[PDB]
Amino acid sequence: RNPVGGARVHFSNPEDAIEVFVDGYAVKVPKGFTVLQACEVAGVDIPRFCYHSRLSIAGNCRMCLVEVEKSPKPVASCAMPALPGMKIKTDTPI
Amino acid sequence: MDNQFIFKYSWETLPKKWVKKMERSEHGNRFDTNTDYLFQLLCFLKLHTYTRVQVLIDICGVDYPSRKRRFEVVYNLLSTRYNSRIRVQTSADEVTRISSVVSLFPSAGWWEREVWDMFGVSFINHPDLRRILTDYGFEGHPLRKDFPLSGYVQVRYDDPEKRVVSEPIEMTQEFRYFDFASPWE
Amino acid sequence: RSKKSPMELISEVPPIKVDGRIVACEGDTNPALGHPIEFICLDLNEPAICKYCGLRYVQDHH
Amino acid sequence: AKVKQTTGIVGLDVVPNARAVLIDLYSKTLKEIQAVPEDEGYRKAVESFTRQRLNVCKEEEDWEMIEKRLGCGQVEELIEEARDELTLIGKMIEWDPWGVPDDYECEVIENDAPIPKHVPQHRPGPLPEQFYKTLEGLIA
Amino acid sequence: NFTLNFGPQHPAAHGVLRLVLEMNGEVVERAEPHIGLLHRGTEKLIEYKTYLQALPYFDRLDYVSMMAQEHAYSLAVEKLLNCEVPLRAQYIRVLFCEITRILNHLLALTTHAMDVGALTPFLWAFEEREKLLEFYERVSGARMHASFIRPGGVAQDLPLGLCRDIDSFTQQFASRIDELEEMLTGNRIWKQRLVDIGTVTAQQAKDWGFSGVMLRGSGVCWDLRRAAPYDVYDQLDFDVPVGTRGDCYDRYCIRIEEMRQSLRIIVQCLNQMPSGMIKADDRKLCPPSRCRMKLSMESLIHHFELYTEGFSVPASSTYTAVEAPKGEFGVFLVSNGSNRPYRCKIRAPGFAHSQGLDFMSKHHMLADVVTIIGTQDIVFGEVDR
Amino acid sequence: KDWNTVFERSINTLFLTEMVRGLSLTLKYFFDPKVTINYPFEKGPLSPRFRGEHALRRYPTGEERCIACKLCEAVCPAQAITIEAEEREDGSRRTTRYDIDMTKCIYCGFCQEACPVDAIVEGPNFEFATETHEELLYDKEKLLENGDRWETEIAENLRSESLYR
Amino acid sequence: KRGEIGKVSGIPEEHLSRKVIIYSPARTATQSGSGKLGKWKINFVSTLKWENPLMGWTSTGDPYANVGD
Amino acid sequence: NIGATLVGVDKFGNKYYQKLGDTQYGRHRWVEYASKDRYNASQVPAEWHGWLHFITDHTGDELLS
Amino acid sequence: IRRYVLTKDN
Amino acid sequence: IGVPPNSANLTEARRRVFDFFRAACRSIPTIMDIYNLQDVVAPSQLRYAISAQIRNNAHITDPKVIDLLIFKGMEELTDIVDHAKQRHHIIGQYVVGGKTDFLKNFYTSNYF
Ligand SMILES: CCCCCCCCCCCC(=O)SCCNC(=O)CCNC(=O)[C@H](O)C(C)(C)COP(=O)(O)O
Ligand code: SF4
Ligand code: SF4
Ligand code: FES
Ligand SMILES: [Zn+2]
Repeated sequence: RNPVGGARVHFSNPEDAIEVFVDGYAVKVPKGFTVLQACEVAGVDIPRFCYHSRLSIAGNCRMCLVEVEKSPKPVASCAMPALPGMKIKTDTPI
Repeated sequence: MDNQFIFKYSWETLPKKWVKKMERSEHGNRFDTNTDYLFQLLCFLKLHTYTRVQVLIDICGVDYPSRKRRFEVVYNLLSTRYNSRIRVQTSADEVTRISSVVSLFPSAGWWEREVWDMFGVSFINHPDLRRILTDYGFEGHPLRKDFPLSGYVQVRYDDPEKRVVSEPIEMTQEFRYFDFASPWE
Repeated sequence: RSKKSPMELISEVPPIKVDGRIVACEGDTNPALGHPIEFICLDLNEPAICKYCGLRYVQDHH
Repeated sequence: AKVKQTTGIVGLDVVPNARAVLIDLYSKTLKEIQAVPEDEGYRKAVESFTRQRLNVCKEEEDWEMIEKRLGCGQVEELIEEARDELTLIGKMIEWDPWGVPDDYECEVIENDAPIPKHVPQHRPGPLPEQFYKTLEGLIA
Repeated sequence: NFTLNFGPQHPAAHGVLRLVLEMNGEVVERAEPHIGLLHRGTEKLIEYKTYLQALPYFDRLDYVSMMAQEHAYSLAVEKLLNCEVPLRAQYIRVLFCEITRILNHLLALTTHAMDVGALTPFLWAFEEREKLLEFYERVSGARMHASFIRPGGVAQDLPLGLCRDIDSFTQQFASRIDELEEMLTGNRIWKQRLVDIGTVTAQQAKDWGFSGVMLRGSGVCWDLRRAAPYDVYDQLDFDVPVGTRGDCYDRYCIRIEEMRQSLRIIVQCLNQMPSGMIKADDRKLCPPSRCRMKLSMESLIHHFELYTEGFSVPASSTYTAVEAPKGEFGVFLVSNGSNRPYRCKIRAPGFAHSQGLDFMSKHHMLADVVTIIGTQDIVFGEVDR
Repeated sequence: KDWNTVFERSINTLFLTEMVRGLSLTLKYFFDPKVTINYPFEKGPLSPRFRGEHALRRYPTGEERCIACKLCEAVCPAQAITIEAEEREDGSRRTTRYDIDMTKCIYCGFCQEACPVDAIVEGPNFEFATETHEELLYDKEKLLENGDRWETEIAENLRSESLYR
Repeated sequence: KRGEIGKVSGIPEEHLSRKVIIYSPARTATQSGSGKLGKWKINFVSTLKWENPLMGWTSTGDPYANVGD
Repeated sequence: NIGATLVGVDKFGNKYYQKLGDTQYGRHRWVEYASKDRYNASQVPAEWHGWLHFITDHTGDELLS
Repeated sequence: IRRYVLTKDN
Repeated sequence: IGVPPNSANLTEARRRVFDFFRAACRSIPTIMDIYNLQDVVAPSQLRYAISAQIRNNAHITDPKVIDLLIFKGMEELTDIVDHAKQRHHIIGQYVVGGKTDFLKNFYTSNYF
């Protein structure tokens, strides 16, 4: 699959590249990317109102909330950093 | 009788080299075959006892400019005896001639002429393949995606020439295309 | 009085006195026959204009 | 017991003898399906339903009983099916499509999107038992 | 033999009919109909319109049977959308489809009789035609091109007195049919001008793609309302008339019986019509109430999006056919996932019937060609889109 | 068959007994009330939902209801509406040009049911045949005149379908 | 260019010598969605339009006014 | 205009008549135009147009108020 | 969608 | 009668081109009588017109494209043989027919 909008991910080095499961699909992203950006790499486009790629992150609108296995409450994907082995869920009822 | 039975029976009985794509769903059981096996497939499906398809509902073309084989020809079929419908599709570009089925279904002549008129697909062994719908001397095939909606020529009466003449088109108000597509689709 | 344009006709209707800080304008006595509901904040000195009707609302006391 | 007065269909005429024409057509179909390869799906189905219909036409003399047991149209709609099957067998023999290619591949799409109940859907009644018996014969 | 031309420009026979007849003596040896005089590019114009915007195009296809085409288009859209229709809307759609069938049958029978030469039944039938067009003019705002049946449910609800007035109509339509039948059925001239004219066998009807009265006149009991039932047609009791000889007289008798059965279905629909809402509750596909759009934010958003972009049909393709008064009317709708149809073929029953005029008329008198043309109930709005 | 049946059906063949039965029906309809109407004097029945000549409505204060949202122009299946808009002197969103092609109009009522402010309506008028083509190119002034001339009937009709729309 | 399909298509020879631009339209700046991306379009550069001197409507004489859009 | 009731009078002088129907109707809502110079075929105001075409049961004098 | 692809499978 | 099967080589395409050209040549006398072209055009100017059309479409090397061109030409010939097309149409198509081009185009309009 291809990133949303043909976005180009620049890997500075192949060593620093974590792996996440956006919807059961293996995605390789650099250390520092957020859950929203990792979803953008995996072709999934998360709703957003307050997040702009050219502006600082401010999780106000709470519209990009997703599900994470090791989380009791939904996380703001725009501000949550991506961790290795993290399983994101976007289309779930939560 | 039903989509669940026809699918399995045609999977077993039909020769394998004819059909190359079989969809079984509620929208319709389709068969996709090469253009050189279409006539054989329809003759088989018209004469077999458990697949007595004796009515050809219509023949239509679909234009896909992004494909190598641009045009998709669809044969909607009906079996009155078993109360079932079968759809058979092939693919052809602008310069290949596909086999005609007027021999099996006599009604296929007018839909084949309409397909040739609208898309430019020619049929082998058609008794008379001439345009059926467009005006006499019409140039171009309107139902193609690259054909402009209003066409290329316009018709008006010329008083000095004392006849109805054809002129290049010139709209007093152009067609306004409204782009309603959403980025969140 | 066809010489009066609708702008001049709507500029002659005196503003409606409202006691509260906010008023809801529907455009007609029967809600279903007017325009979509419009809530207008009366926290200024000039009369507040409805963006559908053109009617002006001004706060009554303060 | 009496001869059929009318078939109820324009163009289709009552055949005074239907147990004598159907038996011959089924015998010809069974004798001419031999040239098709044994392990082909067409031959098994054609040699199954033709065998049953031939037998059924053999036991019972009257056409009413034949119509009842087969339960699939009139005998005048069975004679035309037998003749069409003979024609199809001939066309299969001359075309010879039995050769399975080495590079053959087929995409079997299975869509399950539901459709509403009020939408027109073709819902036939259950088929006669041979339409299934031939099916398990083909699967096996 | 010489070459003959019937172009009747006057609508005393269709209006855009163009037959090129090869006559040996008084017989005709071949009939070649030249179509395309009413080809307005409807199929291509559909691809440039929204699914809602393309609905009125189907009113003008078979302009004697308006509701039949809208019903088929709506059913195709619902099939591609998996949209459930409320029971009251289904009953209304069936009721108006049967009213449309009665209207089409009346116009066909009496326009055919006028071509033969019977002037009286034409106006007698158009009186009842006016009475039924009144019912169309009440529920919608148009006498003929009523965009009433819509993909979600139906456009809007019924006025108060419609059921009572339709019942009053049905109290006397039986006697109207009886008088029209008394004018023509027993008459010896009418029998002599139709009996053994235009005979078609069942095999010919199946091969040439005949449907409806053309197919059922040959003995084939094939009704799409009983073979592939839609809406609430499986909850209503009605018979399917079947011919015996296939001539033009059987077609006329079946056209009488079908209209009587449509009266029966109308009565049942009136008696059994339930209460409830007339559209799908999924407002993502149907317009909100005018009181809700002016009071709720989400209703206003839905109204705006529906009346600018419309709904988007998921990428698929299907063929849906209904039992139009002429025969089997089918719509082959292809969707690419956008708000506009990618392709929409209209399968007109009149196309396959006018194609078969060549073999029905062969070795017939010249004066029998008009009867052969009129018994098929052909309108050229659908023949050439 | 029976001699009686042969005699009975031979008499009916010769005495034209199935044509007298049609003559009697036609004659009985001769002495009957007519159903034709004097069109100039009496008009045929209509419905409050009737879709006739278009009209642009205005508020009772004298302000036009049209807010230049162009929602009727986007739904028009015939592309018969052209709207030009700008900010008025008061800052209100109003139309400068609002013209409808009555030669493209198909009188479907989509514009009437898409207007969120009930500005554009199809009045009960159906007698507006013109002698010239460009008299059928209605503009904002013509539509507003239609709305002012048919205001009471349009208001009564819109009141009638308040219970349905 | 092997414009044989252009010759057997029916397009007039005048319109077969047009110069077109093949491009992929980009995302609009007023929306953050990226749904209308990845599709390629042919721009015929159809700019020859004027104003109707009766009602102000936009007139054109170019058949490829909106085909590519 | 015989055995009929005059419903009301118009500003142009047009007179509106009504007759009672039982089962088939006919000549129950018509106008006697005050002019005879070809009558222009369209002289009914908006308040009387609805009553004439059976759109509304209000006469037109009541529609004014 | 279950778009599995068949093969000669010897 | 039926549409011929698609060709397999350029020789068959050339043979069909020659056959169609001969058919058009035999069709010349009929047009001179159906339309009053007697005192209008010489019987060889039309022949040269068809020859010129064939020659200016003679750079095609695809047999399928040649077959489609022949089919379209045959359809046009059959239409002209019938009274379908108007008289001036064939006369409008089938008749054989100073500073700089750029400067004249510049004086005409900005859109070349
Ligand atoms: C009134 C009559 C109505 C109809 C008139 C006709 C209207 C349509 C005219 C046909 C239009 C076409 O392009 S149809 C004909 C188009 N087909 C070709 O041009 C084949 C490619 N040409 C060659 O191979 C050679 O140059 C060749 C010229 C054969 C000879 O040269 P040699 O042998 O040395 O090789
Ligand atoms: S009635 Fe229909 S066609 Fe006419 S302007 Fe309104 S939307 Fe357009
Ligand atoms: S008439 Fe209504 S829908 Fe049309 S622009 Fe004006 S307010 Fe909008
Ligand atoms: S985009 Fe607003 S919370 Fe993340
Ligand atoms: Zn307001």
